[PDB]
Amino acid sequence: VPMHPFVKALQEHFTAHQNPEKAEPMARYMKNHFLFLGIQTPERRQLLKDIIQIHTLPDQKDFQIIIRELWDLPEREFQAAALDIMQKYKKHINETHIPFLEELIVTKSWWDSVDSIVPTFLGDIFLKHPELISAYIPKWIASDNIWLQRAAILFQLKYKQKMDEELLFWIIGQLHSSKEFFIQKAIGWVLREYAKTNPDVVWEYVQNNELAPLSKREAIKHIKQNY
DNA sequence: AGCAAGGC
DNA sequence: TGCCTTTGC
Ligand SMILES: COc1c(O)c2c(c3cc(C(=O)N4CCc5c4c(O)c(OC)c4[nH]c(C(=O)N6C[C@@H](Cn7cnc(N)c8ncnc7-8)c7c6cc(O)c6[nH]cc(C)c76)cc54)[nH]c13)CCN2C(N)=O
Ligand SMILES: [Ca+2]
Ligand SMILES: [Ca+2]
Repeated sequence: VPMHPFVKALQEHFTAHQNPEKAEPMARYMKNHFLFLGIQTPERRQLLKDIIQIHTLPDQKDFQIIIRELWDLPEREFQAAALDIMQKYKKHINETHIPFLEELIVTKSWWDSVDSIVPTFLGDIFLKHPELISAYIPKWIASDNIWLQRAAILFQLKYKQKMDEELLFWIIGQLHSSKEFFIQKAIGWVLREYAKTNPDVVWEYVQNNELAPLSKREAIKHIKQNY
């Protein structure tokens, strides 16, 4: 049972606004891994602010506590709300939080949570602390947890000109032989995105290094006309 | 705004 | 394969 007053309040307010007809297609979209209340993102964020303005954003001492309690509730809107709350504490998230973010990645895992945790929060941490990459990324690749492997691929997604090209291509080479849908997809995604910045090096990489066909097609889909 | 980014 | 729905840029 949740015991933090903010979480109890958010649970009551969200639950009061559930829509079972809406919850069904929302849950099916996430392959029925999760129950849903049936609250889509615009309403969900207004209902969150309803609770924040009563209680005030909780002291930062509680932020992990609050996110963990929301992560433990069954309906997916509580994890989506938890991510919205993390965005409000961005300032206080730093390298000491990497293990916490790891736990979130591997608990109630799916693309909707992992893709929100990794490029923003881990991306920012490793930009400030790039000497720490080697303590996490190799371990994530070797874990055969597909969401930590996707995290290794995607933490640089939004780096643009900050991209560590040699590291990106090494990570991709370690994972190119994965059968996994979400790994083949992530490789295609990061290569297509980085090609917006550095197309020539993505072209050369894809022409000289093995990739699954889905990944290769995605990587080059907006630059192949130039070569 | 109106363009862009899983599901099937 | 490429269009759909919802969410993000
Ligand atoms: C080529 O360059 C670009 C441009 O060039 C250019 C623009 C852009 C903008 C981008 C660009 O990139 N954006 C934009 C859109 C987006 C990015 C992005 O980064 C992301 O990652 C950080 C994005 N993450 C998501 C995402 O989380 N989604 C989305 C949704 C799931 N969904 C639905 N329908 C689809 N078709 C999907 N496809 C993949 N997911 C899909 C969904 C979630 C999350 C959830 O919890 C969901 N719960 C239920 C649903 C349905 C659901 C969206 C997203 N790039 C651009 C704007 C103008 N412009 C111009 N003028 O030129
Ligand atoms: Ca392996
Ligand atoms: Ca797609």
